[PDB]
Parts: sequence; C-alpha cells; structure tokens
Amino acid sequence: ESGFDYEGLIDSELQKKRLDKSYRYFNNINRLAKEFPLAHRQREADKVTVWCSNDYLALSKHPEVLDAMHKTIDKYGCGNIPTLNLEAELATLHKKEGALVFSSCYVANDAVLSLLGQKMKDLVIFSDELNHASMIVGIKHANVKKHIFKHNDLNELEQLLQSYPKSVPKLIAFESVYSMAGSVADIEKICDLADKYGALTFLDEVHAVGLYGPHGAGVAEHCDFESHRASGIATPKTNDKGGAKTVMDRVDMITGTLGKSFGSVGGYVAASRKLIDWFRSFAPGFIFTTTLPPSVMAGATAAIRYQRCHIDLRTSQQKHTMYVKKAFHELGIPVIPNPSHIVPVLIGNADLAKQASDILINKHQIYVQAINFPTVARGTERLRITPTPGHTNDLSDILINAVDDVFNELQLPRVRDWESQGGLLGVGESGFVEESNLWTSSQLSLTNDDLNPNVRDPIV
Amino acid sequence: GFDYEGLIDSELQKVTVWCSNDYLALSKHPEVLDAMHKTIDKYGCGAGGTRNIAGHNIPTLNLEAELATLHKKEGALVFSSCYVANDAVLSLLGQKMKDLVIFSDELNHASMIVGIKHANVKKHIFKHNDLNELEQLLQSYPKSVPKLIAFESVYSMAGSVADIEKICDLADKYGALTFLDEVHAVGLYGPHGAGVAEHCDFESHRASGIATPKTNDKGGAKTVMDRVDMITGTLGKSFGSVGGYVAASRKLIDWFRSFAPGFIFTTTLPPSVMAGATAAIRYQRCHIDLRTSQQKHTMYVKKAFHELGIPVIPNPSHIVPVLIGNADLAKQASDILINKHQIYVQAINFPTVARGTERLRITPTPGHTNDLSDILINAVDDVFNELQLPRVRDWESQGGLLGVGESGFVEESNLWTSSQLSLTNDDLNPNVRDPIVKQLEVSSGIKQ
Repeated sequence: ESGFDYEGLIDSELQKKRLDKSYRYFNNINRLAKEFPLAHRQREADKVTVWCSNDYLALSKHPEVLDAMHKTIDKYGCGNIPTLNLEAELATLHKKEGALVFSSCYVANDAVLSLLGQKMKDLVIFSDELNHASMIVGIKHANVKKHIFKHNDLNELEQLLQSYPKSVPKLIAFESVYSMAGSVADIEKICDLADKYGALTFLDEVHAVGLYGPHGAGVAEHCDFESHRASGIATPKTNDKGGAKTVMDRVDMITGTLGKSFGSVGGYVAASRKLIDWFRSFAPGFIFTTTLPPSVMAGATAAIRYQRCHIDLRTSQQKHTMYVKKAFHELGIPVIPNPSHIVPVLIGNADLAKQASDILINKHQIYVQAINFPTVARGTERLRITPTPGHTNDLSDILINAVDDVFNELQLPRVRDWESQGGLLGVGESGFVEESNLWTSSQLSLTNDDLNPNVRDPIV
Repeated sequence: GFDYEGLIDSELQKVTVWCSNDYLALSKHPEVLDAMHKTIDKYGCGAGGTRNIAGHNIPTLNLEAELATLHKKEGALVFSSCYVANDAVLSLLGQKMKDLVIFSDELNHASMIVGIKHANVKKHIFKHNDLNELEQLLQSYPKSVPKLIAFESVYSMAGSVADIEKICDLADKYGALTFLDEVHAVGLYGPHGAGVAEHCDFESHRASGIATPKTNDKGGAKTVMDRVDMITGTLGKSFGSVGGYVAASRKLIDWFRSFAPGFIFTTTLPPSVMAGATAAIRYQRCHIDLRTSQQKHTMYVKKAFHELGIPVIPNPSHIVPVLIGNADLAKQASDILINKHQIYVQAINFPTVARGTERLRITPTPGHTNDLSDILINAVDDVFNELQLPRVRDWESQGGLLGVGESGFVEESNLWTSSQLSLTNDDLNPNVRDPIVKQLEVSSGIKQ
C-alpha cells in the first residue's frame, strides 16, 4: 500500500501562497547599534536607513540597556533577582499590584486568554475584529463562545453585551493601538461598558507602552495624563475627570511586549495580585520554567526605568512623526489619518506597493516593508513607516523626497487622486472627521523636569 | 455581576546548583560570552522586529544553518522557545491535516501535550516505550491515513530513552511521520552532540563528521537521524542560551516558516542570544570531551550512591533521580540540602510523577568535578540518615519500585559505551573544527 502524500500537501499549500503573492521573502537587515537607524544588508558595505522597525524609542542600542546586558552577562552568563526586578518595574509602570513575564507577548496573550477560557467555561469573549493573531489564537484556545464586533464599533459591542444577563461572565479583548492603520481604541468607553454588563477587560498595549502617557505606560495612562504626571510613580487620588479610579486602574489585565519599544525580547501581563497569582498558579508550568535569560531581562528593565523618567523620548518621536505627516500632506502623499505614531502611506495595489518598496531600498537605500493581504484588505495595500527619536528632520527630508520620487516614477495615486473616486480610509473623503493626535501641544512641550521626582531612580 | 474574585480566591486557597538546565556548563563559557559581548556592541540588544519586518539578520541565518548542519537536515527554523516550537509544529500538522491521527508516548512533557491538544485531531496515548502497543495502534488503520508518532529521545524525569530506530521502522511500515523531541539530548549524545538520533549511528557520524555518511552503522542507506521527519530541540539547556528550533526537510521548514503563527507574529530573538547559541553549538560539536566529562561525572555519582545504598532509579542516561517515595520527605530532604549543606536539588512530586515515586532530580555537568560530587554524595548520605529515608535494601524488602531493588531486574546499558567514553577531541573528523557553514535559502524563503 501507499501512505498519504505529505510532500504533495505541503507543495500544494505553499504553491497557493505563491499564486496569491502572499509567499514571503525575508530581507537580511542588520541594525547597527552605533549607526542608528542605519542597517547593513548581507554585505556590510551596503547600508540602508530603517524606517519600518518596531524599536520605537531606539532603546535597543541605548547605553543603559547595553551596559545592563554586558554587566549582567559577566555575572550571570548567557542562559531569581532579575525576574523580580523586571516584574516589579512592569507592575510599577502600569501601577498594578503585580506583573508576570513570559517568553513573548504572543505567549502572554495565548496563556492568559486560554486560562480565562479554561477556568470559566461559561465565559463569553467579545473581540475586536482587528485583534492581533496572538489574541485570536488565545481566544480560540480559550474554547468558549465568542463574538467578533466590527472594529472600534462601540455601538455593536454594547448590543452584543446586552443580549446576555449581567451574571454571565464576559471578557472584552481589544488593543489600545492597532498597528496596521494606527487607530486607537476608546478605553474609557469600553471600561464603562464593562462595568455596566459585568465584564472583565483585556487590553493589549503592545504598540502603546513607551509611546503614550507621561511615563509611557500606554494609552490607558494617557487617558488621565495630568493625574498620572502629577502623581508620578504613585497612584493618583482622582482621575482627570475628578473620579475615584483611573482608566489604567480600571482595566483588569494589561499585556505588553519587551520586543518593540523596550529594545529587547519578552512579554508580560500586569494586573491585580489575585489575577497574577491565578495566572502564575494555573497556567501551564512550562511557560514559567522556560523563560528569558537574565541579561535580556536586565536590558528591558533598564529601558523601562530610563523611558519612564524621560518623556523627551515620546515628545521626540511624536514631533518627528508630525514632521513627516505634515510634509506628506503638503505633497499629496496619501497617509492614512490616525492620531498615533504610525505613518502608513496608502498605495491601493499589491503589485505597486511591492515595486515601491523595492525601488525605495534599491534606488534610495530606504527600508520600508510593503503591507498587503491577508495583513490588510485587498485594495488597501500600504507602506508602513514608523519614525523614532532617532529619525531627525535631516533623515526625514531624505525619506520624504525619496517617497515623492517613487510616487512620480510609478505614477501612484495621490491624495488628489483618491478623492476623485470618493476616497478610501479617510484619504480623499469629503467631510471626513480626523481624530486629533493623542499628544496635545501642551503635552509635547513638557520636559523631563516636569515629571514627578519620584520617577527618577526610585527603589523598586 | 459574575463573581470573578470569588472564583479566583476559591482556586488559590552561595550554593552549589545540582538541578540546573545547562548540561555542558557552556552558558558562562568564554566563546559564548565573547560572541554575545561582540554581537551586543554591533547589533544592540533586541532584534527590533519580526522575521518579516526588520527582524531578519545574519545571526539568525548563521544559527539556523548551524542547527541544520548539526542534525544534517536540509533546514532548521528558530522559535522564541522550545515550547513555542513544539506547539507551532504540532498545531500546524493538525490544522492542515484534520484527519491526522497522532500516537503519543504517555510520558511526553506538557509542551508536546499542549501542542497535540492544539492540533485538534484524534490521538492515541501508548504506554511508555511500549512499541508492541504502538504497532497495534498503527495497524488498526489503513496505511493511507496520515499519522504522526510523537515522542522524546530522553525523558527527563526518569532518564529513560526511546528506541528511535524501531519507531522509524514502524513509521515506514504504517505510513506515519515522526516528531522527535531531543530537548534533553542535544549536546549530550552522538559524537557531535546532535542527540540520540545521531548516537543511533555513532560510528558513521563520527567518521563522516560534518558530512552526511554514505551508509548507517548497519550498512543501510539512511541514518536514523536522517529518517526522523521532524527533530525539535532547545537552545536553552546544553547550548547555554534561550530559544527553540525544528530541523527537517527544507519543504517542511518553509511550511512552518510560512504557515505557523507562533513563528510569524512574534519578535525575533535578540541577535546576541543567537550568536551565543551559535558559538555554543560550534564549540560543543567539536568537543566530545564535554559529553565524556558529563557521562563520567554522572557515572561517578551513581557508583558512589550505589555503594552507599542511595536508591537511584536505574537509567542509561545523564540523569540521577534519587528515589524518596514520599512528597513531604522529598521536599524536606531538598530543604535540608540547601539550608544545611548548601546543595540545591529540587524535589519532583505529583503530578509530574506518580504519587509514591517522589524523587530528587540531579543533573551533573562537566563543571561538577568529583570534589563537588564528593560534597553532594556526603550531604545526601547525611540527609538520608537525618530523615531515616529508605535505602536500596529497604526498597528491596518491599519488592522494589521502578527497578530499584527489584528481583531479577536487568538495567538498560548506558547509551555511552566504554569505547565511546574513551574517545577524545582528536578522534573527531577535523571537518567539524572551524567549519564554514553556508547560510540556507529557506531561511529567507525559496525562489522558483
């Protein structure tokens, strides 16, 4: 007899990814700690400027992080105190009673969501349609009834919550900042809905932490910006609206990554002591026994300590992003509007977006990855640009001219052109209301001395 | 509304390290530390992206190439950790083949159990290392039904070893894929540390060195390690780093690379962490004295415990489980060892092992010299007297347990023979020393 043809199945599936052009080719990119934001390709001599990297504050190369790794390597080796220090800093950042570190936030999401579903079998999960793959996977592994609500539609969310008695356990799983379009959730309104319908909230701040709030604790902290800034590390007595509890205090579970802004690898959840011990006790034991090396944790800890007391990292990134956005607006470069740090440039065609990404790196030595289906809906294909404190106006100008040339060379649609067909995603749409940038001019003018002195080198 | 806090409350209500995960003591080795220091200075700390965005680089390409070279496989893929690797591969197998039938050894560790659950396919658990029942389970299906046999090379709690060749024979006959977890093997077995699969043809691999041998140890066409369809391992134990990987055909690697969300959607491991692992893999490949050292240190302890009647569960591997038989006494022996004797050994209890089998797990390394073993040996002997713990003769009077004091029990012979323990680094093929390992295309994607 003959066995199942395994290689045939694998071949047919990989061939489909070749047909639809979703088969992926990784670019060799070696980021230079000394030359940030430069990187070199397989040949060290060929250098490019990285505009798509997710290291938002450039802390991957920062002296206090590199020194933390070097000194921690000498003492601990490569592969305890370092875990408690890191977990204590993360709990401090979010002003939560505790935090739990995992190998990655992908794991953190999968583990927490899975555990909530296993322990409450009646649980009903309400999930934003744009939630990250890790959260989709965790919700699946939770093996409970779920409802996907249209992106950031709070109207639809409420009617889904209404269909249940309040006594039914519920979880609302969403993100603060969604990276592909740079949209932002309304966290206070979701907290209000949670209180009304008796639901826990699960918030993924991965693209927020370090970039938002006075100390970079994320959008939940930005929600009461003045209350947190005044109180510093301490919990404020009242919120920005005068109430008893802050939004960040009202969210039950906050997950983040160490791999993005914090210039490291890892993931965590911050929540109340009861929740942390619950996860710590009943989650699969092997995600705790196998974890990050101490040198990696020390680096992330240093980055968190540094970024909490330096707001200039956030005001620097925001200013550089605005610079790029304003320039593109004057040139008719179709940026998808959003009140965040992300600069998605709308293309609208998958083939053209690839060609634009290729021309940018080969002709102009600019690295920007193109975004197409499945990651985005067909026809919405875009170039995702992510400014950092390290992209100074001089580098931005080069990017701006290079993008403008690519648009001319490929005759790609401008803002003017998208309007002619009615507009897309707020680009060229008559009477479209754009949300104001989360960072207000008042907040962008703040400096590090405006932060409470208790955030600088506190004992933790 | 619903009471969450009530439910949570209801459920809730200098030393010498002998239990460590770093088997070759390479985590602090100079060549690993030097690779990290140098990679840090050049690359910084984190990768700054995923493999698709900004997170694909030279240290990744070198690591995956070195792993594929170690296992003599067309390709290898690195994951955040070992449990991510197992969960990714197993999940995708069950996702893409929904009819697949998984045959799992009863002692597979939680990571494999979780991965098989996430595969969401029919499964059969066969008694540990029972290949008669496995063959009976495989024969009850036509050959055409896709099957996966999932097992480990070394089971870490009792130190027993699977027969990999025989399972491959069963997989060829009944038309099944094999998924082998070498996490507790790689670096410790085979001439070059490629694991038990390499040890299965020890002399063919030692002769050929880096190269694929033309025949196996029996004269046949394919080595055991070549016949295994998927080999998973960790960078977190013998290689003194963090991470996980699978080694397989380039088509399988491209499949995981393309379809596995746990590979795609997470940040790439720091470049320095990868350089560190690569340095360890290269050093350990061409130093067999690390493996002979660990085996001799493990055997030294076992012999001394034997002459003292300390009840070690017999195994042909690097592990020294010490049978206690009671959970509270095992914890109490561990507490005494660390507080009184400054010896750290963690007690292993239920669920990990069956109640009444509770034990102390000891993992010697090349860094445990006989002088350190002597301190361990004397401390355990004292603790056994202080707590009145049963000795071998005592287990012998009760009929024996797990091969301790069992009448007419023949112990499995060590995987490392006397001939193999006599080898030195000069007995390895020179081509494993300072080899030039070319990067792999499948790591970046294949062009057609």
